[PDB]
Amino acid sequence: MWFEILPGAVIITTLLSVPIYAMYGLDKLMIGNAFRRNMDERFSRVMYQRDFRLTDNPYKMNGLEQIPDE
Amino acid sequence: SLLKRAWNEIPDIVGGSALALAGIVMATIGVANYYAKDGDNRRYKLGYVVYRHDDPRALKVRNDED
Amino acid sequence: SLTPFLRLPLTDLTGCLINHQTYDKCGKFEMKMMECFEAYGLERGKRECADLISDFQECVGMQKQLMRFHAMRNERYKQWLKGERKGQEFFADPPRVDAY
Amino acid sequence: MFYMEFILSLIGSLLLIICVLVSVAFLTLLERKVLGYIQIRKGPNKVGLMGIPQPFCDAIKLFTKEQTYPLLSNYLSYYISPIFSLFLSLFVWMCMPFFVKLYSFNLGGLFFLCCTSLGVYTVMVAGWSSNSNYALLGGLRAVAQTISYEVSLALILLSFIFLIGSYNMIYFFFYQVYMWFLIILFPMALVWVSISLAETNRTPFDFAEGESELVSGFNVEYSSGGFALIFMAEYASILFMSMLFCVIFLGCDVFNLLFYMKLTFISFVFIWVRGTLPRFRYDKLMYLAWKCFLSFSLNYLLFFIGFKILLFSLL
Amino acid sequence: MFNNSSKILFITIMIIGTLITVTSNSWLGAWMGLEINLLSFIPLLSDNNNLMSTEASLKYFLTQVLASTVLLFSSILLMLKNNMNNEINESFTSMIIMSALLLKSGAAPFHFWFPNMMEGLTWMNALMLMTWQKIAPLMLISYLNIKYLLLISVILSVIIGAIGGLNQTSLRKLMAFSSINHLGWMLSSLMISESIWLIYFFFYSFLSFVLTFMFNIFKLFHLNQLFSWFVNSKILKFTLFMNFLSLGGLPPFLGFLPKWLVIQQLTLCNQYFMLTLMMMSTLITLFFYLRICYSAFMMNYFENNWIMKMNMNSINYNMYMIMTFFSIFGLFLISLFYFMF
Amino acid sequence: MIMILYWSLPMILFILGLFCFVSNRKHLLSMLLSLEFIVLMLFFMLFIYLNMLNYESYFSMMFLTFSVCEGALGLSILVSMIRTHGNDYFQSFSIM
Amino acid sequence: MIQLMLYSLIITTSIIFLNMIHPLALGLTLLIQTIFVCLLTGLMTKSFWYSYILFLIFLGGMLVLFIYVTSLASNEMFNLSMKLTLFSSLILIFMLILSFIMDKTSSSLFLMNNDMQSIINMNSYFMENSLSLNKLYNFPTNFITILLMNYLLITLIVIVKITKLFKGPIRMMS
Amino acid sequence: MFSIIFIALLILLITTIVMFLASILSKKALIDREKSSPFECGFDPKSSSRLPFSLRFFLITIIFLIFDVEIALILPMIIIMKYSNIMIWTITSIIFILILLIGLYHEWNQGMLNWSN
Amino acid sequence: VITNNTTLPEESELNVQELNLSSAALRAGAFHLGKQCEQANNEFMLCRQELDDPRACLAEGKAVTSCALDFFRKVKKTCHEEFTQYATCLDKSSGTMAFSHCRKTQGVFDKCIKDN
Ligand SMILES: COC1=C(OC)C(=O)C(C/C=C(\C)CC/C=C(\C)CC/C=C(\C)CC/C=C(\C)CC/C=C(/C)CC/C=C(\C)CC/C=C(\C)CC/C=C(\C)CC/C=C(\C)CCC=C(C)C)=C(C)C1=O
Ligand SMILES: CCCCCCCCCCCCCCCCCC(=O)OC[C@H](COP(=O)(O)OCCN)OC(=O)CCCCCCCCCCCCCCCCC
Ligand SMILES: CCCCCCCCCC(=O)OC[C@H](COP(=O)(O)OCCC(C)C)OC(=O)CCCCCCC
Ligand SMILES: CCCCCCCCCCCC
Repeated sequence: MWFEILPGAVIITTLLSVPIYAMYGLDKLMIGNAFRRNMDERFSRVMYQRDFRLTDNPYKMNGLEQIPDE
Repeated sequence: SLLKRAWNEIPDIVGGSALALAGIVMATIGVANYYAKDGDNRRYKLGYVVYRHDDPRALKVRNDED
Repeated sequence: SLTPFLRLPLTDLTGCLINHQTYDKCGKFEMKMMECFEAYGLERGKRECADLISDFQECVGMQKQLMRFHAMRNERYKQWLKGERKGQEFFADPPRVDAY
Repeated sequence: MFYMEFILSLIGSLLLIICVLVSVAFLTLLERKVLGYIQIRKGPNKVGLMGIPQPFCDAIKLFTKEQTYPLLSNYLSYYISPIFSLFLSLFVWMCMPFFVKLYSFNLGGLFFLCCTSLGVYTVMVAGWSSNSNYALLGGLRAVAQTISYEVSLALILLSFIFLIGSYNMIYFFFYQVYMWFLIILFPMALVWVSISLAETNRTPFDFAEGESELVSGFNVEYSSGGFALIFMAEYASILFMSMLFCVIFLGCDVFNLLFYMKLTFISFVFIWVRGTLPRFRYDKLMYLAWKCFLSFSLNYLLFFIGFKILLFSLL
Repeated sequence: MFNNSSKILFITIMIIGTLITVTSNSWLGAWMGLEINLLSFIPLLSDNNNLMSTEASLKYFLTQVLASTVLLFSSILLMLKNNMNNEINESFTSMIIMSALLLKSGAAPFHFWFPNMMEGLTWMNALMLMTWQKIAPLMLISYLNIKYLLLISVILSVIIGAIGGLNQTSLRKLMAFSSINHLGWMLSSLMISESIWLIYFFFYSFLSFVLTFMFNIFKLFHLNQLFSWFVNSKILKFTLFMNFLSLGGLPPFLGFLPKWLVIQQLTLCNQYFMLTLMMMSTLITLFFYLRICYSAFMMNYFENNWIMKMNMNSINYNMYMIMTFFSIFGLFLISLFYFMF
Repeated sequence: MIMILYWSLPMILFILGLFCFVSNRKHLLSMLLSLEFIVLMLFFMLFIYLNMLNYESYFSMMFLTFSVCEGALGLSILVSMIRTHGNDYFQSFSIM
Repeated sequence: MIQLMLYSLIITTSIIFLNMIHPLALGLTLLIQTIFVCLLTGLMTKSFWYSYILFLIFLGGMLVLFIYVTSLASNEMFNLSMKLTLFSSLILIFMLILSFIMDKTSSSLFLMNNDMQSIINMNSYFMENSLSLNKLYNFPTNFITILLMNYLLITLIVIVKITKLFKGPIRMMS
Repeated sequence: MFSIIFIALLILLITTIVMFLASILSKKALIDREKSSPFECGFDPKSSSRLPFSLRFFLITIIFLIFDVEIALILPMIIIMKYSNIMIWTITSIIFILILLIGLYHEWNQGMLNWSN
Repeated sequence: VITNNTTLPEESELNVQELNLSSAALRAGAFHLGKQCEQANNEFMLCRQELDDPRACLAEGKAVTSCALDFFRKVKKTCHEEFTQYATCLDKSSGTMAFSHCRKTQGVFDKCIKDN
C-alpha cells in the first residue's frame, strides 16, 4: 500500500543529489582539487590573483621544492 | 479589561508584544553589559594595527587569554 | 562648500551628509581647503585659496590625470594610424596583476 | 580568472537545470501519488511499470497537442510569458548553496527576493495577455497576493539573516553545526510555510489558479506547451522553497543524502498541506499578511535585535 | 488649519521641510527639504468636494516634481564638475539650478502654472502658496551670483505680472498676478542685499496676510462680490480698502516702506535702468488695485437688498484689524526699526 | 572631452526622459512612468557622483525613499482624480 | 565590452521609451531599462548592493502601476511601426559595431571597483558592504535616518488623507 | 556577475528552444472561427477584459509601496552592528521598528487596512 | 602622477629573491611564521602606515621577505613531507582553506615543529 509512494520519491532524492556529487568528481578530473576557490572575501580573491600570477594553474600548489637551496 | 479583549481577539499581537518587550529588555541589558566593561576597545581588531610605545592607544591594549 | 542661510539646529543633521572625511584619500586636501574656508571665508576663499581648491578638484575629480591618460592613449593610436607604430609592437609590456 | 572554472560553472549550472527539470517531472509524479494516498485512493499505477513513466506520458501529450491561437489576445505577449516564467523559475536555482564554488552569491537573499518578485510578474503578464475575464481575475488575484506577502517575506528573511550576520546562505551551514534552526524558529517555521505556499501559488493560497472560484485561473487560455512551461515554473518554485525550508530551518549541509531526503520530505509537506486545508479568500489573505504576519515579523525582529545585542556583549 | 488636526500636522511638517531646505549647506539637503515641503503641501490644497482643487493640486505636483528633478540634475552636474557644493566661476549648470529654482518660485517666463492653478484654491492655501512656498526657492537663489538670468527674470516678472493682471476679474488670479509682480521686486533685491530681500518679503507677506483675511472671512472670490459686500458703515469699508493702496506702494502707508528700501538699496548699488522699468510696472499694479478700490471709494452703491447683517469670526476678525491699523499707520514705526542700518 | 567620454550619456537620457514627461500624452499614468524613468537616470547620475567618493553611497537609498514618496504622491493624486472626475484624461481637466 | 553593450542597449531602449504611447509598452520598456541600469550601476561600486535595492524598489513600484493600468486606460490600442523597428535595429547594430571597434580602456569607467582598489587599502579587506552603509547608523547622520522614518510616517498619513477609503473603489467613470 | 548574465542568456535561449520545439511538434490543425474565441465558460462574453477593473485595495497598494521602501532601509543593519557604536545602532533600530509599529497599528485602528467597500 | 623630479629606486635594488609560495603553502605554517617574524612585520607595517610611501620601508620589506625565506628554509630542512601533507590537506579539504576542516595533519605538523 503506502510503500509505493517511495518509488517516485527516491528519484527526487537521487537526481537532486546529482549536481553536487558529480562536480565532486568533475572538479577532480580537471582541476585536481574537489573544491574550486571561493571568491566571497577580497583577500581570497587577491591571493587567487597571486596563485594565478605564480602558475597558470591556480590550483597547482607551489611547495617547498620551488624554494632554492642556500 | 482591554488586555482580555486583545488576548481573546488578537492573541498573536499580544505574544508579539511580549516578545518585543523581552527584546527591548535584552537590548537594554546587552547595551549596559557592553558599556559596563571596555566594549569599545575590542580584544581582536580588524586589520593589521601597530602602535608605538609612546602612543596613548598603546596602554589601552588588552592582554587577556583566548 | 555652501553656507547655511538663517541657520538653525536643523542644519546640524544636514551638514555631515556628503563629505570626504570618511576614509577617503582626498579628504585631508579637502580638510585643508575647509580650513581656509573657515579662515578667509566663502568669498575670500574663492580668490585666496586657488591653490588648495585646485588640488582637491584634481584629486577627487581626477580631471588632469584623465586628460593626461586620454592624451597618452590617443597619441599611440595616432602613431598607429600614421604608420610610425607597428601593429605587433602596438602595446607595451603588461604589468603584473600583483602590482597596484 | 582560470579558464577551467568558466567551463565547470557552465557544466554544473546546466546539470543543475536538467536535474531540477526531471525532478519537477517526478515531483508531479510524487504529488499525484501521495496526494492520492492522502485520500483512500491510489496514485498512477497502470502506465509504464508502476507509474514511473507517467510524467513522460504527461510530457509527450502536452508537447504534441495543438497550440492555441486565441482571437482577442495579444499573441506576441501571450507567447513569451511562460518562457520567461520558466526562465526565472530555473534562474532562481543558481542561488543554491554549493559547498564547491558554483557561484559566489554574497547577496543570495536579495537575489531570491528579485527572482521571487519577477516570477509573479510573468504570472500577471500571462494573465492579462490571454484576453479572458477569468485570466484577468487570476492575474489581479496574483498581484494582490504578491502585494500581500512581499514585505512579510522580506522582514521574516531579515530575522533569519540576523542569526547569521551575513547575506551568504553558506554561512547558514556554520551556524547550524550543532543543531537545526527549527528549535528557535518554529513560529516562523509555520509562518515561512505559510509564506512559501503564497509564494508558489499553492493551497490554501491558490487564487492565481483557482479551479472552483475561477476556471483554471490565469491558465484558462494556455494549452499544449504554454501550460507546460507555466506548470514546470510553478513546480520548480515549489522545489526551490522546499530547498529554502531545508536550508534555513534544517541542516544546510549538501554532502549528505539526508539533506535531499529532507527536501523530499518538505516537498511531501507541500503536497500534504494542499491535501488537507481548504483555500482561503484573498481578502482574508490580505487581512492575514498585513495584520498578523507583518506585526509578528516586526515584533520578533525586535526580539532578535535585542538578543543579538545581548549576544554581542557576551562575546 | 481648518476642520482637522492633521492639517496642523501638515503645517508642522511644512515648516520643518522649509527650514530644512533653507538651512542646508549642501544642495542635496536642500533638495530633500523641498521633497518634504512638497509632501506637506499636497494634502492641504486637496478636497474631494471641490472638482477644481484636485486639478490645482495636480498642477502644483507636476510643476514641482519637474522643477525638483531638474534641480537635482544640475546639482549633480555641479558636484561632477566643480566638486565642492558651490562653483568658483559661473557656468551653465548654475543657470540650470537657477532656472529650476525659478520654476519653483513662479517667476516669469516659468510663471504660467501659478495663476492658472490659483483659480482652484481657497484663500488660506493661496496665502500659504504665495508666501511660505516662496521662502525655499528664493533663499536658494541667493547662493548663485548670476546677473543676466536674474535680470531677465526680474524684467519679465515685473512686465508680465503687471500686464497679465488687468484681464482677470477673479480676485484669486488677480492676486496671483500681483504676487508675480511682487516676486520681481524680491528677485531684484536678491542680488544687492539679502537683508533687504528679507524685509521686502516680510512686509509683502504681512500685506498678503492681511489681505487674505478680508477675503477669507467674507468669502470674496470675485470682483463684484466686493461691490455686493455688506458693511454696517460705509466709512468702515472705506478704511478697510486702504490696504490695496498700501500694497500698491503709495505713501504714507506701510507698503511704501519695503518698496522704498528696495529702491534705496538699488540706487546705492548703481542700478537705475531696471529700477525705472520697475517704476512703470508698479503703476499698472496700482491700476488693477484700483478696480478693487472702486468698491469702497465712491461712498454709495446700488447694492443688493436681501442681505442685512454681516457675519465674521471672532479671533480671525480680531487679528485682522490689528494688522489693518499697521497697514495704514505703519510709517509711524519708522523710528523703532533697526534692521536697515 | 572628459565631460563627453564620462557621464555625458545620462544627461542625454535625462533630457529624453524630460521630453517624455512633457509630451502630449492622453493619460497621467504615462507621465508617472516617465517620472519613474527620470528617477532611474537621476539614480544613475547620483550614483556616478557617489561612486567617485569612496564610502558615501549610503545617500543613494535616501534619494530612492524621496522618489518613492514622490511616486506615492502621484499615485494618490491619480486616485483623487477619480474622486472628482471619471477619468484621467489630461484634456478632461480644467485648463484654467 | 559588456559595459559598452549596456550603453547601446540603454540608448536603444531609451529611444523606444520616448516613442511609446501605450502605458504597458512604457512599463515593459522601463522593466528592461531598470534591468540594464541595475547591471550598469553594479559595475561602478565595489559591491552589488544598491543594484539589488534599486531592483526591489522598481519592482515594488510598477507592481502597483499595472493595477492602475487595468483600472485606468485598460483599453488602448497598440500600434507597431516598422520605422521604429528599423531605426532601433540599425542604431543597435551600429553601436555594437562601434563598440567592437573601440578601445575599451578609454571607454571604461574611472570609478573604482573592488579589485581596482590597491592592495594597501586595508578598508577594502573588510566585509564588502560594511563601510559603505555604515553612515546610515552612525552618530552624525542617524538624525537624517530619524527624519526619514518620520517622513515615511507623514507620507503614509498623507496617502490615507487624500485617498479616502470610504468614498468607494476607483475605476473609469466611477 | 558577467557569468550570471551569460547563464541567464543561456537559460532564456534554452527555454525559447523548448517552446519552439513544443510549437514545431504540436499538432497542426486548421483554425476554426469559434475555436480561437475567449472561453467565458462556454457562452458569449458581453464585455471585453479590457473593460476597466474596480480597485478596492488602492490604499493597501500604496501602503505596500511605502512599506517596501521602508524594507529597503532595514537590510543594511545586519552588517552595521559589528562596525558601529552599539548605543546609536540600538536607538536607530528600536526606534525604526517602533515607528513602524505605531504606523501599522494606527492604520489598523482606523481600519484603513480593510478593503474599500 | 610620476614626473622626472620624483626619485625612484633603481631596478638593481628591486631584483632580490621573493617568496613564491602558493596560498595553501602560505596558510600552512602561518601561525609559526609570525612567532619568528613578529619584529620585521610589525616594524614594516607601522612604518608603512604613517610614512604611506612605497619608497620608504623598502629595507623593511627586504627584512620581511628575508625572515619569511629563512623560516621556510628551516621548515624545508626538517620534515618537509609533513608540511607537504598539511599544505595538501589545507588545499584539498575545503574551498576557503579553513583550519577546522582537517586538524590531524595540523597536529602531526605541530608535533614535528615541537620536536625539532
Ligand atoms: C452537485 O453538483 C455538481 C454536479 O452535478 C451533479 C457536477 O456535475 C460537477 C462536475 C464534477 C465532475 C464532472 C467530476 C468531479 C470532479 C473532480 C473529482 C475533480 C477533482 C479531482 C482533482 C482536481 C484531481 C486531484 C488533484 C491532483 C492529483 C493534483 C495533480 C493534477 C494534475 C492535473 C497534475 C498533472 C499535470 C502535469 C503532470 C503537467 C504535465 C507537464 C509535465 C509532465 C512537464 C514535466 C517535464 C519533465 C518531467 C521532463 C522535461 C525535461 C526537460 C525539458 C529537459 C530534459 C533534457 C535532457 C537532455 C534529459 C460539480 C463540481 C458539482 O458540484
Ligand atoms: C524582459 C522582457 C523582454 C521583452 C522582449 C522579449 C523579446 C523576445 C523576442 C521577440 C521576437 C518576436 C518575433 C515574432 C515572430 C512571429 C510573430 C507572430 O505573431 O507570429 C504569429 C504566429 C501565428 O499566430 P497567428 O496565426 O497570428 O495567431 C494570432 C491570432 N490572434 O505565431 C507563431 O507561429 C508562434 C511562434 C512560432 C515560432 C517558430 C520559429 C521557427 C522555429 C525556430 C527553430 C526551432 C528549433 C527547435 C529545435 C532545436 C534543436 C537544436
Ligand atoms: C532577463 C533578465 C531578468 C532579470 C534579472 C534580474 C537579476 C537581479 C537584479 C540584479 O541587478 O542583480 C544583480 C546581480 C549581481 O550579482 P550578485 O551580486 O548576485 O552575484 C555576484 C556574481 C558571479 C560572484 C555570483 O546580477 C545578476 O543577477 C545578473 C542579471 C543578469 C541579467 C541578464 C539579462 C540582461
Ligand atoms: C527603547 C530604548 C532601548 C535601548 C536603550 C539603550 C540604553 C540603555 C541604558 C544604558 C545606560 C548606560
